[PDB]
Amino acid sequence: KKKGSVVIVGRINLSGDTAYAQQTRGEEGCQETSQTGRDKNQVEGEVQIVSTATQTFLATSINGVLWTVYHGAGTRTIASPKGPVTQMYTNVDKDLVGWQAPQGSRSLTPCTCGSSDLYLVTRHADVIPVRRRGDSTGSLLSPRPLSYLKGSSGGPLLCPAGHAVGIFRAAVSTRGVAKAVQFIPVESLETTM
Ligand SMILES: CC[C@@H]1C[C@]1(NC(=O)[C@@H]1C[C@@H]2CN1C(=O)[C@H](C(C)(C)C)NC(=O)OCC(C)(C)CCCCc1cccc3c1CN(C3)C(=O)O2)C(=O)NS(=O)(=O)C1CC1
Ligand SMILES: [Zn+2]
Repeated sequence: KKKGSVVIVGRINLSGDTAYAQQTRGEEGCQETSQTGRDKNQVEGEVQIVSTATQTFLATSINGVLWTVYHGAGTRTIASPKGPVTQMYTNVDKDLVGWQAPQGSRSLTPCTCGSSDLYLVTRHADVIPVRRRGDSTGSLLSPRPLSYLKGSSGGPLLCPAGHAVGIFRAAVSTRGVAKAVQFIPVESLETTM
């Protein structure tokens, strides 16, 4: 047996004045696309909603690279119009993986603002205010149950300008309440690159 490819099943629309999620592919289609690695669907935007046979999470475009977490993706190839695409970046120590950004997608610019007022984008297209607390952490202004954040790993942390500050990695949870988030800083990405 072989593991399937990661498959783009949707995206987070941040184009207009309203953030909302869009599904671009259903479950049977996903199942098939994962097996073949052949995905002919048009890709749009910065924030992709992705899937394996077993898990669903997010993937983010930064500097022409579609980024996600190792815990979600493993070493899996990504489904594309011309077949499975091998990872160009793999880092288990950082819970980080990357593939060449798919044609049609748009990439976010790495932040150079040195600013601590951030915004987390969830799988549900919720825009969550986060205050930066260190190189890798940030507190939620309004804490949420873990449930609310689940499946958002691989999504972005944005600055007020819209620059990418980082990739959501793990939640800081106490007795099911998430008071903070842990992320992969964009500098780590730039370094990997
Ligand atoms: C539910 C929303 C969570 C965002 C999310 N991530 C996770 O679920 C990750 C996956 C796993 C656990 N975890 C946690 O968030 C846990 C938690 C809440 C489950 C209890 N937090 C924790 O241990 O904090 C503790 C903390 C000290 C802050 C960790 C810092 C170091 C973190 C770290 C550094 C380097 C490597 C690795 C890690 C952590 N890491 C590998 C790893 O494999 O973590 C997700 O949404 N996942 S998902 O559902 O989309 C999945 C399908 C893809
Ligand atoms: Zn910025």
